[PDB]
Amino acid sequence: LTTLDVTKLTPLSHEVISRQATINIGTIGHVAHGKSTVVKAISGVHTVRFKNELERNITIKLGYANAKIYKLNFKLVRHVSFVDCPGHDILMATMLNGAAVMDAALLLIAGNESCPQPQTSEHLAAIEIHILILQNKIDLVKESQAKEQYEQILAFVQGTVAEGAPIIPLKYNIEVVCEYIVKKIPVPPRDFTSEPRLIVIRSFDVNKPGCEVDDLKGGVAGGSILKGVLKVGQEIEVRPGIVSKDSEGKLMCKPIFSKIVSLFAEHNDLQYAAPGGLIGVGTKIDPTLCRADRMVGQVLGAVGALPEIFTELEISYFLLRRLLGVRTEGDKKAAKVQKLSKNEVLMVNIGSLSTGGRVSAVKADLGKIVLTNPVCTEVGEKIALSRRVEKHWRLIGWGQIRRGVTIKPT
Amino acid sequence: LSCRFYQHKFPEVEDVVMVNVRSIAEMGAYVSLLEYNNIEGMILLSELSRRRIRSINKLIRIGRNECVVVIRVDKEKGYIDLSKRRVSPEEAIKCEDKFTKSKTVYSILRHVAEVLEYTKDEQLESLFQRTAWVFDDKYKRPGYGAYDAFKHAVSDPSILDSLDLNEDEREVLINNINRRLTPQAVKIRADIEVACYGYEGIDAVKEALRAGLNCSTENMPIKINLIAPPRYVMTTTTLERTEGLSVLSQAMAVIKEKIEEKRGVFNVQMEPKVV
Repeated sequence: LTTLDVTKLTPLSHEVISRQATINIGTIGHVAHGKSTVVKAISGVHTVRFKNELERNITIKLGYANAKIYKLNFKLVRHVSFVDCPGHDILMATMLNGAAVMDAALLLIAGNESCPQPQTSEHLAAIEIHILILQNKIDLVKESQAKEQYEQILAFVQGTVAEGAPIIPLKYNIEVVCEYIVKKIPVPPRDFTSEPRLIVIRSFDVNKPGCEVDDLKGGVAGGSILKGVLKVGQEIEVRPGIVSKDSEGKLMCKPIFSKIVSLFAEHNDLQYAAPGGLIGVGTKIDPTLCRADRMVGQVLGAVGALPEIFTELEISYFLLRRLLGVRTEGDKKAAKVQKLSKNEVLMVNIGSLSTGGRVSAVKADLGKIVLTNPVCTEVGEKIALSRRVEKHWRLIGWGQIRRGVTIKPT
Repeated sequence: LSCRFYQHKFPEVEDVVMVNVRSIAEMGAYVSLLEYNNIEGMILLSELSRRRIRSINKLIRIGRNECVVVIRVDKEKGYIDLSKRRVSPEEAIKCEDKFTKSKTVYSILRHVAEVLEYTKDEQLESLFQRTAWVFDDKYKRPGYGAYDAFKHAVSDPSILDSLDLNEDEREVLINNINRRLTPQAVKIRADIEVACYGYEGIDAVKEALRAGLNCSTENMPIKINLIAPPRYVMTTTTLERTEGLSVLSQAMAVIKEKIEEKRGVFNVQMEPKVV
């Protein structure tokens, strides 16, 4: 059983006290829903099944996969989480907006061909930044395997300018790769002493239909802790809160304060919480206020974090000319990032929080975009800008937050 | 098989009585007195209505029951004459209630006779003379007395046991009365969305729900279920729907007061209603 407690002063990244989730690792590759088999064989099939509802944005939500690497009746050396979502553009936008995203990179590249998909994956990995490639072409000819290894070595030599120094080759090879990763997994610096800060990526309410008179447990939001350490029983605050425009004028965004009743991981998480995982905080919030995925796009703070609610923000427009790492064979203006036209709707993804906005005005220096919903992230965070080419939102450029119009409702 | 509901044979004058029309003649309309073992009766054409009426068929409607007063009785010749002009709507209402209660009593007695398999009509007449008409004579109020006694027997079986018919016959009568004079079934449902998007949201919601449910007395347990996230259904399966509606209204008022006190949200999705 777990050996957790409620006694800790300076948390350690490699401490065995928690043994639940230490570092969030990403798995980026062109597997195209083929990395699921590798992830399952690494950790488990359905180890995380505690709350499911009608999926809201399956293709625009990152999914974690905890994995406790145990070796030596054995001992767990480390317990990390694997993150892999469909669409490398969203992951790259999330990564290039600060830090604490895919601390360890695993590339489950195919060892059969060297098509443009591996090149795009390598370009995305380079733009996001330690990476570890892998050859998934099992059950093939030994000479063909050697030829594919030589081709992958050539590609790695080409990519060594940015990141091209990996080494890899029915789960024996998978176990060897896991052991090598555990050996080479650098410890990342995470601040456990700062004020609590989390981003909610999935809101839930486990109260099934026809509940009891008083047995009404509600307010179990889910997300990832950005900075600090969260303890059960603390008074958490929702930075976004309830935003209502019924005042026949400027919208009023009143935050919500609730005592953190419990904190649960895929397993039974301790009272204290460690950053780098998709943990859920259940508080004294009304289930109506947080319906199925209703409270998404919110920031949970302890003492009212510095992130202030904003309505319109001025960004420093800076986009890429062509498509980063992507170039169609026809190239019939498809892989050509057009100029930032006015009245164009696009999302800015700060960390894991993605908000929508239209470019009301911009002249070569700073676009004043009025956000879709009020947001509270930071005052100078590097905000990315992504636009949908065709049914797939992709990064268009970067910018910096300078000023804007803020609101503070009580 | 069938007999007169009351021991009395010829109804007195100025007594509103149920009839069933059968045919039309020149002198008037032929009827059967349904509750007096279907004795023949007459309604004079000159008494059908206060207005000027030329055709008897304008209001006869052979095969349709009616409420007619009795204007003249002649026991010697077996002639009874009835009327429709004299009867008031209130008199018709009370006579209809009398007829319904007498029909219920006769259904109970006929079921008892069928259970006893009394193929003799004399046995059934004696059953009427002994079982039900005893309370009619005791109460000195025909019609209502039998139904009131049967209701009391369904409540307290002392009245049924006091009859001197038999032992097995008494058990059959008690079973028939229970199956017939005890049709209690009610379930009052209501919907209200009680939720407080404040500091102690779930806590305040649970406290308000408990306070509201505390008003549910015995034999009326108000059970609250979470049909939806923000809405809750309160169900009270109890008899006396007239009092049940008041109880549900009081509980709703208490819940609304509790929700408003803690600065929350309370909406009345639907008023209490039967299921």
